[PDB]
Amino acid sequence: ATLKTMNLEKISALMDKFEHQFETLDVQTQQMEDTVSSTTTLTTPQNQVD
Amino acid sequence: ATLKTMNLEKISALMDKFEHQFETLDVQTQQMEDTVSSTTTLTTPQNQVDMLLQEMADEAGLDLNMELPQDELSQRLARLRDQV
Amino acid sequence: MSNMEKHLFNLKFAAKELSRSAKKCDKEEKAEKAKIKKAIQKGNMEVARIHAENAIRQKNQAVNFLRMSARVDAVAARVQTAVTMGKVTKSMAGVVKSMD
Amino acid sequence: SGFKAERLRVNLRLVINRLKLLEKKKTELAQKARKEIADYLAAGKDERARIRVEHIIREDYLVEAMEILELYCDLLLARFGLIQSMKELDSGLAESVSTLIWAAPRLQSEVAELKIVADQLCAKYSKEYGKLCRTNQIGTVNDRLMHKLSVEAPPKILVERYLIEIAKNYNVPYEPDSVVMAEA
Amino acid sequence: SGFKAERLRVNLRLVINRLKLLEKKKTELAQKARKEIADYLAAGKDERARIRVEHIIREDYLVEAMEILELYCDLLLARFGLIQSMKELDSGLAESVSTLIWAAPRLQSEVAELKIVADQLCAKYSKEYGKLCRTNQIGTVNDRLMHKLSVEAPPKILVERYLIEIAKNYNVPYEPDSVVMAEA
Repeated sequence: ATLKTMNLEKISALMDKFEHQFETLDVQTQQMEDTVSSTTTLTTPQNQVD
Repeated sequence: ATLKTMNLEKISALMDKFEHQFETLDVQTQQMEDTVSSTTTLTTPQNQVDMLLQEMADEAGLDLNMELPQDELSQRLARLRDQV
Repeated sequence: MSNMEKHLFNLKFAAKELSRSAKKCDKEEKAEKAKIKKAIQKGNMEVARIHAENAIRQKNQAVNFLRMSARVDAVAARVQTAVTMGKVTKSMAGVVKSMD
Repeated sequence: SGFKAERLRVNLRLVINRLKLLEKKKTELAQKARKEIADYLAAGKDERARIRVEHIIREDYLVEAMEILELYCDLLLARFGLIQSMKELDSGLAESVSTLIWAAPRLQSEVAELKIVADQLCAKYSKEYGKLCRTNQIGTVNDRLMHKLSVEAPPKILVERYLIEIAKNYNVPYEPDSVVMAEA
Repeated sequence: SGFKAERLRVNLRLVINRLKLLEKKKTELAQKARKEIADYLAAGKDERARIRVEHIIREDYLVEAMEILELYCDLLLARFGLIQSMKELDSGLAESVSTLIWAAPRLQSEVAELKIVADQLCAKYSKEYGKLCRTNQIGTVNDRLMHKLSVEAPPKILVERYLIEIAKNYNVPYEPDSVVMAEA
C-alpha cells in the first residue's frame, strides 16, 4: 500500500523539492545576515576588529 | 485448512513479493541518504573529514592513508568468461 | 507588555536558543571525536568514517549557529534601543504638555 | 507523443540505483552459491554440480550485463541535453538508446523502471524505431550485451573450467570430463 | 510595457546571492565526485569512469558559466542608472543584457529569479530584441558562455586528460586510450 501511495518517482520529486527549498532558506538567511551587518555597520568598524 | 488457504504456491508468491519490496525500500533509503548528503554538502567538506581521519589514525599509530581510496576466485572466473 | 517588547523578548530568546544550539554542537563534536578513536583501535574503518563525518558536520554547524546567534543579538540590541527611546520620547512629550 | 523529459530523467536515475543494488546482491549470492558447488563436489555428486554451475554462470553474465546497462543509463544522463534538444537521434546515443530498448523486455521482471525508460525512448523516437530495436533489425544493439542475455546453455567447456577453478579454491578433488576437455 | 525598475533591481540581487551559493555547493560536490572517479579506476572500471567524468566536466563548465552571469548581474547593478535613465540600450550593457536573456531559458531550472530578470529586460527593451537575444541573431551574446552551456559531449581528449590528472592525485594506476591520445 505504502509503496503505491509513495512510489519512488514521487519520492524522487519530494527529495528534490526538499533540497531546493533549503537552498532557498540559505539565500534568505544570507540576506538577513547582510541586512543586520549593514544596519549595525557603525557599531563594529573593520579596523577595530582587525 | 491452513495448508489450503496458504498453499506452497501462494507462500512462494508471498515470499518473492516480500523480498522485492525490501529491495525497493533499499533503493528508497539510498536516495534519501544521497538527498541529505548533497543538501548538507557544505557542512561536511571532504578534505576536513580526510584530515580528521588521518589525524585520528596518526594518534592510533595506524599507517593506513586516509586521503587515498581504500576475491581471486572471482577474478579467475571473470577471466574464464572472457577467454571462451 | 508592549507589542515591541513582545518582539524584543522573542528575539532575545531566539538569540539564546541559537547560542545553546552552538554549545550542544561543541559537546557532541567532542563526543564523536572520542568514538573515532575507539573505532580506529578496533579497525572498524567504516564506523570511524561515519563518526568523522559527524564530527566535521557538528564543528561547522556550531559556527553557523554561533554566527546567527550573533546576528540575532545585534538586532535585539537595536530593538532594545527603540523600546527605550520610545519610552523616553513619550515621557518627554508628557512633560512638555503638563508644563504647557 | 506522450514523451515527458522529466519522466525519462527520473527513471534513468532510478534504474541506475536499482542496478547498483542488484549487482551487489547478486555478487554476494554467487559467493554463497560457489560454496554449495564445493559441497556437491565433496559429496562426489559431480553431475549435479555441473547443472548448479550453469546457474552461477548465468547470474555472473547477468551481473556483467547490468554493469553495461548502468553505463548506458549514465551516458544518457550525461548527454541528456542532446535528448531534449534535438528531434533526430544523435549517432553517439544510438547504441545506448537501441540497447536500452532491446534489454527492457528481458530485464523488466527485475528492473521495473527499465520498462518506463524504454517506453519514453519509444515515445521520443518513433514507435517503428522502437520495434526495429527490440528485434535488432536496427543493427545497432550492443553485441556483447546480447551475448550475455542469451537464453542458450553455456559451452560445456566453460562449465568444466568453472568446476576446476572452484575445486581448486575450496581444495576439493575434482576430475573433469575428458570428453569435454578434449574440445579445448 | 510592464517594466518595473525595482523588480529588476531586487531580482538581480537575488540572482547574485543564489549563484554565489550554487558555485560553492557545486564546487564541493565536485570534490566528492572526483573521489568516486578514483574508486572506479581502482576497480579497473575505466569505461564507466569516462562517462562519470563527463558529468564532472559539465558541472565544472556550469560553475564557470555561473561566475560569468554573476559578473553580468553585478555589472547591470553597477550601471543601473543607465538602465532606468535611457530608453535606448547602451552599448556597454549590450553584451550583459543579451547574454542574460540568452542564458535565462537554460538556467531557469536552477535559478528561478533569472527568469524574472530576463522578463524585465524584455519589457524594458523590445520583445523583438528579446527574441533576437534568445537565438543570438543579435550577434552579441558572450561566446565563451555559450560554449560553456553547450549541450554537446566533451572532447574525448579532455575526458582522457581529466582521468590522467585524477589518477595522479589519488595515486591510482591508469593507462589512457592510445586511440584518443594520438589525436593530441
